[PDB]
Amino acid sequence: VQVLLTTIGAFSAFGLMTIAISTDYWLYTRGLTHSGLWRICCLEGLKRGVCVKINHFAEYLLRVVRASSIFPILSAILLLLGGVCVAASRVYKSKRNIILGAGILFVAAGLSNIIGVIVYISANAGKNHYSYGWSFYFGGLSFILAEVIGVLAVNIYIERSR
Amino acid sequence: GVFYILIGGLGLAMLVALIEFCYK
Amino acid sequence: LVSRFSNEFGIFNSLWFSLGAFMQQGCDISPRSLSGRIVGGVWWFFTLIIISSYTANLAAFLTVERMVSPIESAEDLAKQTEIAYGTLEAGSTKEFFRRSKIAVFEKMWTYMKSAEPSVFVRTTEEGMIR
Amino acid sequence: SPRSLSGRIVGGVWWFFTLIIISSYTANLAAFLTVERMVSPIESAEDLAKQ
Amino acid sequence: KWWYDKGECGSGGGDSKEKTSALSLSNVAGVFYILVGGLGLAMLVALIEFCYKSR
Amino acid sequence: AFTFAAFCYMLTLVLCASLIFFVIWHIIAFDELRTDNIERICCLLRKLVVPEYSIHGLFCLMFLCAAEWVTLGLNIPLLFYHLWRYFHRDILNYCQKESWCKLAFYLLSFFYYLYSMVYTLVSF
Amino acid sequence: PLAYEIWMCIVFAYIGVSVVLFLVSRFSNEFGIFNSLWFSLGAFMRQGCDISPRSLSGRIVGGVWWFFTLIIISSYT
Amino acid sequence: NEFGIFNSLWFSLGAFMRQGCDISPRSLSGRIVGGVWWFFTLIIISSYTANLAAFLTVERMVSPIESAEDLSKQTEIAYGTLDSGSTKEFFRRSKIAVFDKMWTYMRSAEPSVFVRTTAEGVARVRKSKGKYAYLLESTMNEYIEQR
Ligand SMILES: O=c1[nH]c2cc(C(F)(F)F)c(N3CCOCC3)cc2n(CP(=O)(O)O)c1=O
Ligand SMILES: Oc1nc2ccc(-c3c(Cl)cccc3OC(F)(F)F)cc2[nH]1
Ligand SMILES: CCCCCCCCCCCCCC
Ligand SMILES: CCCCCCCCCCCCCC
Ligand SMILES: CCCCCCCCCCCCCC
Ligand SMILES: CCCCCCCCCCCC
Ligand SMILES: CCCCCCCCCCCC
Ligand SMILES: CCCCCCCCCCCC
Ligand SMILES: CCCCCCCCCCCC
Ligand SMILES: CCCCCCCCCC
Ligand SMILES: CCCCCCCC
Ligand SMILES: CCCCCCCC
Ligand SMILES: CCCCCCCC
Ligand SMILES: CCCCCCC
Ligand SMILES: CCCCCCC
Repeated sequence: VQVLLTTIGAFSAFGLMTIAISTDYWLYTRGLTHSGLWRICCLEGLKRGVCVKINHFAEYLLRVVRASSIFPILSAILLLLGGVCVAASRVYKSKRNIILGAGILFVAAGLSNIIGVIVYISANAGKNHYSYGWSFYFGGLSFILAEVIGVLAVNIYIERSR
Repeated sequence: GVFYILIGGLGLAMLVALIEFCYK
Repeated sequence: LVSRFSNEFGIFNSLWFSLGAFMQQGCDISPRSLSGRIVGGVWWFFTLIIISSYTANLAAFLTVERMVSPIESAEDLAKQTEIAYGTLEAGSTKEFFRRSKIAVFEKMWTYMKSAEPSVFVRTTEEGMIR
Repeated sequence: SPRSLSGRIVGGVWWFFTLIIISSYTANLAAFLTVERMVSPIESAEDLAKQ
Repeated sequence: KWWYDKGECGSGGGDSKEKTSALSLSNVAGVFYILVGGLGLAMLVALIEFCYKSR
Repeated sequence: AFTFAAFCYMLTLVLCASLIFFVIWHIIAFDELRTDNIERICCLLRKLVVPEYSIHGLFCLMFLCAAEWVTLGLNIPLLFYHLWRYFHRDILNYCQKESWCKLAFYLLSFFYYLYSMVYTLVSF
Repeated sequence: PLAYEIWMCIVFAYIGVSVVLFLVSRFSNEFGIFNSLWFSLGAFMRQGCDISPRSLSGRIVGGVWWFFTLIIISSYT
Repeated sequence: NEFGIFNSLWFSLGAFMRQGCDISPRSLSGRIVGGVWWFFTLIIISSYTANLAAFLTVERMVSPIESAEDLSKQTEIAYGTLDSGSTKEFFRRSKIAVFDKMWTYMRSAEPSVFVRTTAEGVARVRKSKGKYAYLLESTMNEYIEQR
């Protein structure tokens, strides 16, 4: 039962996190122009449809991380590396040690996912009422489902050893 | 707000106790 | 994940211990390993900083709220520039302010003489609703 | 921890005493640093005339 | 009269000192970064201890 | 608004619900004895009756400090019945009628706190 | 620092939390009517609690009451 | 009572963070250290909370500079003057060392710190947050400040 709830969760967390970083509908500011991750597409900006890329230019280390969004992407890279580790349960089975290697990547992506928001909120503010769009809440599901998949992958490793 | 949170927590705990008692 | 490599630190007791550590109330259980103790200490530092900052910010909010002074005298209204004060467009008040040779009223007259918004209203009811 | 009933009363009253003392000490020390930081030396003639 | 009286700004009005801004994550992230770093270091030292105990 | 009596009516809803389970567990114990080990059926009844009477003692104490004397009158006769049992410490047909009224009384007064509390919160 | 209407609400909430914890620990750790008053008193005064609730429905009362005494004390200071 | 080099560290960390300690020292010479460390951490945390509350309550923003002889030593803020006028001619033929250093810095400065008109000067002053300073007459300075 739990052996199948992990492979379906890896493809439901990686395929869901790659969408949150793709569509630029994270933040809604004010004309009302919806924001994004790498570029914002303006609306009601003296033009019908305009979408231009943002220009970000020892505090310079935070600007490059916000521009080169590696933390919200590194979590997706670890989700696919852990998604193929649990896929190694059929081929080259009876190892009882490759499942533990997936429980580390499933939680290491959650640490790099919460960080990708701290560098995004601190750089956002750095009156004007701004809200979070539906595309920003998708990334939140990429962290909750990253912990349920991190508790279900290690629990199997404990049962296999016991 | 903290009093509302306290009351809600007490109600949820009573409901969970009911569920765990009816579980047996 | 750390305290279950292969103790009493499952998935249900870990949440309880971390919640007790965040509230600075403590629990009967404690991490026995080294990395678990590191996690506990880092979480303790984080929650201590958070609670101290929250208490300090609440105290500052309450102190700033208690240290307020409403505008009562004309000298307080002349110094305070956040509220724009105006009078009738054509009345006795404007004629009195135009011929008031008092330092308290002269600054008010020079302030009301040059202003981007409307500092003079024709009808007293319009000024009232404004 | 006190196991008896009256022993728990001693601990309970002592806990209430040390809570008020520590809270009053922290609140008073915050008032000392705030009043000390909110000081203004006499610089202009208008400040000297009022003071 | 011609320089200070005919001024555009007042010291009393500018020094409002009311409605201080609520604390945001802009200055609290310093502790979240340290928390995440400590979690990572703890996971790393746990993995190292496990690898050493296995050998 | 927010009054001390409004908060007292909120704690009753959480506490009176627990008193409902006691009178419900009582009719189940009497139903088992009617069908028919006998010590476990009555000794447990002695253990459940004490908290039921002590919890209601708070209902008569919370409203006393809440100045809601219009509600206290609806709970004083209930506390007076506990004094009769505390003083003296067939019977099956008598105790059965003495327990069905508890379920109805602990439920009709339960809806009062569900409505009298609203009569103070939203009435700001 | 706290109005007299709050002090009357804290005592009845303290006893109210205590009696609920005793009822939760009854349907099933002793947590009697006496130990629950001691645990709630040790949790309100920021002191180290002697024991912790074992069941989930008992842990909810402990964590919620811990958040209550944290906000009240921080607001009082 | 073990209280090794690890358990002692854990107990001290639990005592510093106001958390519940796992065990207590058995001997008197350990209880003394425990109580002293408890008092120390209590005083430290109380002082930290008091200072953090005093910070957010009132603010005291000080200027990064106070005179001309101070900015000539830090050399962190690029200050500019008028292109041709009284200030440039005064800084050119200056016998004092401070103004001579200021002039020899303003001469070989990239980009050009000299400004044609005073309007562009005050515009650059308002634009640059803390990396520009203009040297004009005191009367015009006070007038611009009062505008
Ligand atoms: O003799 C006069 N008698 C006035 C009597 C009144 C009042 F009785 F209070 F109505 C007022 N108002 C007070 C405030 O503005 C609206 C009406 C103004 C008067 N004026 C000034 P004017 O109306 O500008 O000529 C006179 O010169
Ligand atoms: O890639 C991403 N990982 C995420 C993790 C959490 C959230 C989030 C949610 Cl789900 C609700 C409310 C605030 C949130 O973010 C916060 F920082 F807490 F403000 C968004 C995320 N996006
Ligand atoms: C529980 C132990 C926490 C230790 C945290 C150490 C943080 C060090 C930060 C150094 C910042 C230096 C800025 C100049
Ligand atoms: C640990 C429990 C302490 C209880 C202290 C109660 C003090 C009551 C004081 C009442 C003062 C009334 C003034 C009008
Ligand atoms: C929220 C309260 C739910 C109560 C459900 C009770 C179900 C009882 C089922 C057995 C009844 C036996 C009657 C003799
Ligand atoms: C950035 C270029 C590709 C944009 C793709 C948008 C896909 C939206 C899918 C919405 C699903 C709810
Ligand atoms: C400015 C160019 C942006 C390109 C973004 C590519 C994102 C690829 C994500 C792949 C995740 C597996
Ligand atoms: C099992 C208990 C989980 C924590 C519930 C209470 C947490 C403190 C109050 C939070 C209110 C938002
Ligand atoms: C046995 C230990 C007695 C208490 C000694 C330390 C008390 C805290 C510091 C008091 C300094 C005056
Ligand atoms: C949404 C499916 C994945 C899209 C990206 C594919 C790889 C692109 C590499 C530049
Ligand atoms: C075995 C079930 C574990 C569930 C963990 C949930 C964490 C949010
Ligand atoms: C488990 C024993 C409960 C006793 C309650 C007494 C109330 C005064
Ligand atoms: C009782 C054992 C002490 C070990 C000390 C190690 C210091 C690095
Ligand atoms: C998935 C692991 C569940 C552990 C439960 C411990 C009570
Ligand atoms: C008995 C309930 C256990 C829940 C474990 C996951 C929170």
